[PDB]
Amino acid sequence: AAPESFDEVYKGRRIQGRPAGYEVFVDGVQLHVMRNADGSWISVVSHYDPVPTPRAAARAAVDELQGAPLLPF
Amino acid sequence: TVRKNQATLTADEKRRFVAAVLELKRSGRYDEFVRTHNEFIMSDTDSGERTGHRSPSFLPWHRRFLLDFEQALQSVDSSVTLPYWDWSADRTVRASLWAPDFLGGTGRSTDGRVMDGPFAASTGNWPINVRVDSRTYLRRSLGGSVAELPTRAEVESVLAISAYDLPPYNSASEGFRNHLEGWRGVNLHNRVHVWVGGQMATGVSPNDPVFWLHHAYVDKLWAEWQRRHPDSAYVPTGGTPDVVDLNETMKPWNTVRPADLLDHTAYYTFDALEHH
Ligand SMILES: [O-][O-]
Ligand SMILES: [Cu+2]
Ligand SMILES: [Cu+2]
Ligand SMILES: [Cu+2]
Ligand SMILES: [Cu+2]
Repeated sequence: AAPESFDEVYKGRRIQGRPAGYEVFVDGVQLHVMRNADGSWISVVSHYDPVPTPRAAARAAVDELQGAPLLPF
Repeated sequence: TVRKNQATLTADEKRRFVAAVLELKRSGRYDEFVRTHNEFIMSDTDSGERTGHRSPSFLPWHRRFLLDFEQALQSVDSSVTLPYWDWSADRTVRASLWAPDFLGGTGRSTDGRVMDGPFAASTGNWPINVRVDSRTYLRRSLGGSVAELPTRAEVESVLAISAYDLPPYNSASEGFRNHLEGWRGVNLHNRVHVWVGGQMATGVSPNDPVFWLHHAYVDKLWAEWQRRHPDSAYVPTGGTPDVVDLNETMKPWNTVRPADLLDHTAYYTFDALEHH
């Protein structure tokens, strides 16, 4: 079963996730994410650094972006 | 045709490498390497087709990708070869690698922007065009997101693993390839990307010229592993869904197989490579 959906404001920016296998958005812009066999997640802006959940990947992306808009992939 | 430790380059070799990389960028060729790599990063998955990463072909795929890049450099200046970065030895920000005459240093704290070296945004010579993070300047945070590069003792532990790879041939595997890649164990290759930070931590990691020097040393570790384990070879060897078997061809080239890339000496040698 896929992770639960989420929606929160993290460091001033809206992050959302939902089962689709799973989609994440930063301020309404889709962020490419991927699930590893062991259940961890990465995103295209943190793609060598597994984190435990898609919300953690969205948060890691906000950290990475330092305020910058995400470009569509 | 000799790949040298970056720390040993002469001033003239550094100048010619930088100029050749900047000309590939100016002509638009460099960015298409960045784009190819990101496409494979985003498509290689543990339960589906996987070629460039998280799979046995991670090593021959990057060997051929680096050969493509080196050949492009040699079309600009035939004397240039890819150097390699031994991050187990040159492990601090004061390594000459990060000097203004080579790759430039770490990014400033406000926005990660690299402020010196030939690839600093201020030079006008290194626009970041293929991107996901919308910013257009090279960024790094050396040692920011993880605080140590692998040590030699860690590298040696990985080199001692005898099996090249094991089912399920993905990020969950035991074996040499996945411990070198870093998804399991003490973590060599993925940790180095995390350590550099900035674009090197993303699917558009070839935006940083250190990408090539990192992968040339990963590639050297594959060659060292072979010398330690003459009785071990690439697996799988036939009939494996979603994974490139030994004699199967690899995208995007379609005309080369892992079998064609196991012996690096067909293409280059190293300044030094231990014999078994
Ligand atoms: O893997 O870069
Ligand atoms: Cu790669
Ligand atoms: Cu991905
Ligand atoms: Cu890499
Ligand atoms: Cu022997």
